[PDB]
Amino acid sequence: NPEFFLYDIFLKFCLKYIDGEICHDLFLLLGKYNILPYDTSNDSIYACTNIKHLDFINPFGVAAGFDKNGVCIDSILKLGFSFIEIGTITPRGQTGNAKPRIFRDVESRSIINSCGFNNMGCDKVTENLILFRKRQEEDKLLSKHIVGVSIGKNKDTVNIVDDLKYCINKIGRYADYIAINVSSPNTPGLRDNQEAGKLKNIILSVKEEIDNLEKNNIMNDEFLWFNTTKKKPLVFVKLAPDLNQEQKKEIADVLLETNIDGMIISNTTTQINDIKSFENKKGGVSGAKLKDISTKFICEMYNYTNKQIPIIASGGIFSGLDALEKIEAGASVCQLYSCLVFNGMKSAVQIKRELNHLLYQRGYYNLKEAIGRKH
Ligand SMILES: Cc1cc2nc3c(=O)[nH]c(=O)nc-3n(C[C@H](O)[C@H](O)[C@H](O)COP(=O)(O)O)c2cc1C
Ligand SMILES: Cc1c(Cc2ccc(C(F)(F)F)cc2F)c[nH]c1C(=O)NC1CC1
Ligand SMILES: O=C(O)c1cc(=O)[nH]c(=O)[nH]1
Repeated sequence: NPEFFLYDIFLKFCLKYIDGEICHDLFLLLGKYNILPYDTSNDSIYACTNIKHLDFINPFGVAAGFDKNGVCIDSILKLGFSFIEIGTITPRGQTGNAKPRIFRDVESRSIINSCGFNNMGCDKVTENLILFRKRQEEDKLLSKHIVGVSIGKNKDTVNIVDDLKYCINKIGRYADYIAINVSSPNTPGLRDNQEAGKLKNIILSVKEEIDNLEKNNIMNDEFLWFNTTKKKPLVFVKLAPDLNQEQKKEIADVLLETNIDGMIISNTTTQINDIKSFENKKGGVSGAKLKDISTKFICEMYNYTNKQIPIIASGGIFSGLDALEKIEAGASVCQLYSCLVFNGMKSAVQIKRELNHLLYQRGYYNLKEAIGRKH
């Protein structure tokens, strides 16, 4: 497309000269005024996938932390993605850590960030999602796109459960699934909630609050769940890769005891010490160097959960083959972040063709029969 052409020239200018967070907020602004390209094509019926009743028109979505406040959900989705995870959000708005907090190394296609959950807060983001849901009713191109909401806690909050429950009562009606963020490295002590006993109490409290949404309601299903599924939101949990194997196995059992709807693998890592551009900086590392660690973590959890917990893959997915390794290792869907940063408007259209081609040469009849094949 001609529209894809000029955006790649702008993109190459931005990654060379412009501050990373400025670039990001510029992307978001172009999305806010709806001047990004559209992918209007029908997605291959053979690359469609699902997690329980969530029907993804294609296997690629945008990961959390891209549209933290839900200011341009439509525009990002219309680039060719099947779903987006907005957030992570907190009950109260907060500025996050001191800038600059985002750095890119183009050479290794890697990002490091210490944002610290900068977001406008649950109430404002809830308004934003409601406006999207009203536009979704009236827009032909949005009718099957899924929107999940990643939720966390404010910096100074001590009871994470109090924060999670607040967000659910606010925004749960408008969400297709809820992602519990216990894996951010940039909010002190958050990843300590991954410990098995703590995680279990969190999951059950979240599920309890989602069930109580529908229990003082007087209106029909259609008018309570103002989302895409027309159902209560599923519950996923997003894990960090920096865990040991007995932590992984005890988490794995909590996810089955809780009957959690899915698992997002993985968040950023702190164990990448080999990028010179980054050797003084704070935060969690995204991108290509995170790929091999994520796929490994997927295989381990698919195994330790006896493949009863669907997986959403996150970590260094840039190519159709990258996606296929996530799928063969056990994932049903794939989330993109770094790919967008470094490849631009084209990421969805391109990666969908690559995996479409790759699924045929491998001899898979459709995507779903590739899930967990490495095992
Ligand atoms: C700037 C930035 C902000 C992020 N914010 C969030 C967030 O708010 N919540 C979350 O769960 N993950 C967040 N992430 C992690 C990504 O969603 C994703 O899991 C990670 O970047 C790995 O994907 P990738 O290698 O394809 O980039 C953020 C990542 C970056 C780089
Ligand atoms: C580079 C990038 C993009 C793509 C992008 C941005 C601007 C423009 C244009 F110049 F056209 F405005 C075109 C584009 F393709 C989204 N986000 C980021 C980013 O750096 N995010 C920070 C690292 C975490
Ligand atoms: O907002 C952040 O700082 C953040 C959250 C998260 O979950 N992962 C990440 O890398 N950064």
